[PDB]
Amino acid sequence: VNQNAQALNTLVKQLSSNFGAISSVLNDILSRLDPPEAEVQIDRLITGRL
Amino acid sequence: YRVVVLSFELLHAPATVCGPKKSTNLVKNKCVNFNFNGLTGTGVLTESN
Amino acid sequence: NCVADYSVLYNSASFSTFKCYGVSPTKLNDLCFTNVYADSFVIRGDEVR
Repeated sequence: VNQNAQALNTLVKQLSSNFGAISSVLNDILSRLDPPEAEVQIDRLITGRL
Repeated sequence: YRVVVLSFELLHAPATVCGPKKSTNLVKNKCVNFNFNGLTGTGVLTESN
Repeated sequence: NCVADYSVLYNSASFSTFKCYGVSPTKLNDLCFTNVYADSFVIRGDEVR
């Protein structure tokens, strides 16, 4: 049970990582940037999260 | 050449300078797109203790 | 502690350079900062870059 809970908790915590992007919050990037560079930031986040 | 550099601070602090938007009403307990002090999001809202 | 109407500046076309970093020029009317440091001076053109 502890191993499964630790794996799930680590997976959740990984969403707060930047992975090189300006912000770990996808909505913040969408609100701050126009698509031409928001897409680069989202690509970094997508790579990290995948 | 006259130059103005406008540095904007986005921190987890109250927004003392905001845009020319229009605050709307409150819809509680219903799935809604929300914008609280610049924090944009999508979700449902409840009264909290 | 003020309302920031940015369309007056970006749609005036009276400026030669209007580059932004971390924030698109068509979305500052939709953003909101806590501290805006307006930096005003004069500089040569070849040094504007």
